[PDB]
Amino acid sequence: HSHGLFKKLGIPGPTPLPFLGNILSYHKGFCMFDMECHKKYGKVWGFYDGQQPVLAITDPDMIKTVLVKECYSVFTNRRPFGPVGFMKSAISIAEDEEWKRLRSLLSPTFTSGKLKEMVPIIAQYGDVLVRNLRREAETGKPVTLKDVFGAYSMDVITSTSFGVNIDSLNNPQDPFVENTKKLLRFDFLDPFFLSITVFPFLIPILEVLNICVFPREVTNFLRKSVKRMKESRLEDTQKHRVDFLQLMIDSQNSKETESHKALSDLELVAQSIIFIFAGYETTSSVLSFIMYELATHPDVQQKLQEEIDAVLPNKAPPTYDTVLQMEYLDMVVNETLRLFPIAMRLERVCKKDVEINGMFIPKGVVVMIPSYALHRDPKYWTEPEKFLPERFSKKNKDNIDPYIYTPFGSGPRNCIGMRFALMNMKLALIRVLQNFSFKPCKETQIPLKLSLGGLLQPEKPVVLKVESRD
Ligand code: HEM
Ligand SMILES: CC(C)(C)C(=O)Nc1cc(C(F)(F)F)ccc1-n1ccnc1
Repeated sequence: HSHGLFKKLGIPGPTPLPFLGNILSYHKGFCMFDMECHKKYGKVWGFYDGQQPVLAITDPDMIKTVLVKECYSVFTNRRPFGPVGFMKSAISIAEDEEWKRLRSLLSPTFTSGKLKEMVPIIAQYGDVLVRNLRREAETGKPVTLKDVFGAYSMDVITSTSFGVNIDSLNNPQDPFVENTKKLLRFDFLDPFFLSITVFPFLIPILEVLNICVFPREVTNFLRKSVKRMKESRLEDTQKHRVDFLQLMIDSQNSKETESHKALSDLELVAQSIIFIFAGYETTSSVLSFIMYELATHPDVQQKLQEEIDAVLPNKAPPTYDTVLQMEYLDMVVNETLRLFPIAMRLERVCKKDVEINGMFIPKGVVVMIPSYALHRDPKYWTEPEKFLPERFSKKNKDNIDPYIYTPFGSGPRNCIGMRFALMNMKLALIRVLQNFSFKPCKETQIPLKLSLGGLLQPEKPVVLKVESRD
């Protein structure tokens, strides 16, 4: 049907099969498929997710035109991916004027001033993470990275979102923990999402049956939990709060909002759920990738510890202002996010026929930016498969195009939790690297292989040795 669009436009790409399209080439994952297409078809190519045409662009000026210049007019929304129910109101999934209103109401929640008031909360569980790591390091047994960092990530979320203080690693069956730990990333290559891709006409059938990709038992638990909190926080009003929930509760009074608009009780819960979803498995994945590189590159881990002890002597606790002063820490995070951009791709839907930078894009075509393929392009990065934090030093960081290196996207629809996630991971790294040093063991995959699913995660869970400093 549509499997002749890119042929008439003179656009190269893999030859699509009927019904399926190009989904069969996903057997090596999204990342490998983008790398192969880039090497075989050049600067632009086209493929099909079932019937949906997708045009991949690599020109930085063209990427800027899609993500920045033509955002509000042409490339405003992301691709609909399945039955979302009321989670259609999540700012990541929202569309058109609905997204712009949510982006206006939610942007003051993520200012650097509001984050600084959240720093003492995040640093508290950095000390909790250390204590839980001291107990495991004294056993001498190797530590699974996803477990200790998923627990830290969960501790920060429950406290920064709703002011609920739990030690997730040691209280694993708290009803608040047991449900929030079910908010796992979406494997768009699993049997269900592949079937939704081949049968996109079945999505309206699943929506009327109230079938949601998010667990309905988990969403109901949070909708009732937020309701009880909003009622309870109306009594204990004199306690000044700083968590994400109260910033959204206060923003529900349009008379005190800079946008002169108000948040819905339905929308507020939707963002609270998507904030947990966006921060839980993502923060632990990046922190695990970082610690793998530091352990497999002891010179980088030592130099990072030397900078930390220089900025924070005598195991001084990390603060907001001191984390910004650590540049090699910023270079370790940035270089890891280059090798592992967990978003893999950036997508926008074309709302109307447009010709940008000398190329005609039809209406309804999903324009995709291959972040993983561009982060490892040997044209822009020398020895791209190597972990070299010096690429982001103050000397060479100016040679980095903001549209080739897009770990948090770009434009008005960039990651709204970029500064928070950067501050959260850095606070964890400082406390962890102050007290510990991470070494490989025989059960560590020294040549790290990545999973072939739809998630940018290690094939085998990263496991390392923890040894106490002094
Ligand atoms: C280190 C972890 C994270 C990474 C690598 C990351 C990366 C990204 C990327 C690549 C996008 C797509 C932007 C684009 O389309 O241009 C995005 C969107 C988004 N992220 Fe994150 N993100 C992270 C953590 C978080 C956290 C913790 C939150 C919680 C507040 C969050 C909230 C969002 C939201 C709300 C959007 C969509 C905003 C929009 O629709 O305008 N992210 N993120
Ligand atoms: C695995 C990864 C990183 C690709 C992902 O989980 N992305 C994502 C998807 C959705 C949605 F599909 F449900 F719509 C909402 C929010 C986020 N997100 C996470 C961090 N920053 C934004």
